[PDB]
Amino acid sequence: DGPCALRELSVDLRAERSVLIPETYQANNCQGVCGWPQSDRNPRYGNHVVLLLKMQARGAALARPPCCVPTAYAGKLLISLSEERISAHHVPNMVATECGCR
Amino acid sequence: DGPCALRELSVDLRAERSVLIPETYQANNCQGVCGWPQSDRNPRYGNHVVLLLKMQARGAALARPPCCVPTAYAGKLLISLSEERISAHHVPNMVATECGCR
Amino acid sequence: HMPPNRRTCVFFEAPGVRGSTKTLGELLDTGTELPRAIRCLYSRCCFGIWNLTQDRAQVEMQGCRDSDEPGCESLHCDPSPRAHPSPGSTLFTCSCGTDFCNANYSHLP
Amino acid sequence: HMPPNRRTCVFFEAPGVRGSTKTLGELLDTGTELPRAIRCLYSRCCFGIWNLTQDRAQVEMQGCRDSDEPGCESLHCDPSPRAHPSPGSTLFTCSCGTDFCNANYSHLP
Ligand SMILES: *[C@@H]1O[C@H](CO)[C@@H](O)[C@H](O)[C@H]1NC(C)=O
Ligand SMILES: *[C@@H]1O[C@H](CO)[C@@H](O)[C@H](O)[C@H]1NC(C)=O
Repeated sequence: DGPCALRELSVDLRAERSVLIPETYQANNCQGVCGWPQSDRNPRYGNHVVLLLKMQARGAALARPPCCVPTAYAGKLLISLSEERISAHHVPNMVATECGCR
Repeated sequence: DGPCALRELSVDLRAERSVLIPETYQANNCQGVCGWPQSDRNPRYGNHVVLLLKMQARGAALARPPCCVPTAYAGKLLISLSEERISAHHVPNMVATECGCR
Repeated sequence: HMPPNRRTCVFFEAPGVRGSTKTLGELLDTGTELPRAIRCLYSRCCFGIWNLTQDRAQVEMQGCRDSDEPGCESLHCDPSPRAHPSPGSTLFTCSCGTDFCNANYSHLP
Repeated sequence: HMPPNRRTCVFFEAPGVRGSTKTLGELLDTGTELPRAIRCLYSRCCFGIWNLTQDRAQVEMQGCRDSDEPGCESLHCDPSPRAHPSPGSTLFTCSCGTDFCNANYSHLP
């Protein structure tokens, strides 16, 4: 486990019908603990999650406690098949590149 | 409960030492279920969380399953006390204004 | 032309105040005679800040709130202590939700 | 001057192909004689796409991958079926990790 950080995660696109390339790729995923004070090499917490963690530290059961989620994404050049024609197009938000607590 | 959506949440700034105004304010928080397919009035899911949910629907235990988190924030004009001087300054990321699944 | 549809507050900021809340409303023409009034853009709530010393009380800030938050439903200004900058000074703040309600308070015992 | 430090691939895109992968590398001067070569910017992996019909096989796309993903460690091109656009056509794709490895494959039984 550990603090909130970026972890490798393979995603399979052979399930997707039209995708030719890639077939599997590294999409990654954010995972870890959102401690207070923070101990992670991610950018500093936003004020909102800071106030959430400080409410929780004073004994407040948050309905949705802070979560380790991606804060930045990168695209991928997907080669897919539309009708019977091959299309190489950029698809955004395919890879998680940065993590944070929110 | 329900789907991933924005819920009211009061935050107390009287705990913070220097803050004069506000003392309590609506910071809100994102809470709900990240179903697949989505059924919420939030913007459409990003491709990353879509692929996560489709991995999970095929029987894959995600180490960090999709999470309902804020995707947009707004600031607040805080009146605080630095040294013995009063300062009115804009502080960002004080209010959650939009939700999403990541 | 017609009465104001938005909240109006007393506006004042002492020289020692850094920054301003004037961006939270529009200053009205008060006859160029003191004190200033401000019509709020984002709330129906006025606020007031007082510095309470040994025997006297100085107004530090008066103006608009940036949103309607708990405590704004008060019809009049009831200040409560918020800061202790020095052993001889206490900063009291009040918020209320009627026109010019941040002008002054009844008393602070 | 010196040997290429980056991966070089066969580059080809049939007329029926929409879009391009040329942004994934830099086209080299092949002596202005076929076929083109491309030096990859973001990976050490070449890819190849073939359309397999009744009795023939047409190369559709050849070029660079945008990243090193599982399957790229292959030293040679071993295509596997990826699409069935029509009952008489099957699209096979291979990825490999050596220079010009996407030129062709051994055989597709
Ligand atoms: C595959 O070849 C057939 C026959 O030439 C053609 O009709 C079809 O469009 C081709 N498919 C692709 C995806 O190029
Ligand atoms: C409060 O008043 C005292 C006495 O005039 C002054 O020294 C002090 O700086 C004031 N505090 C603030 C926050 O203005």
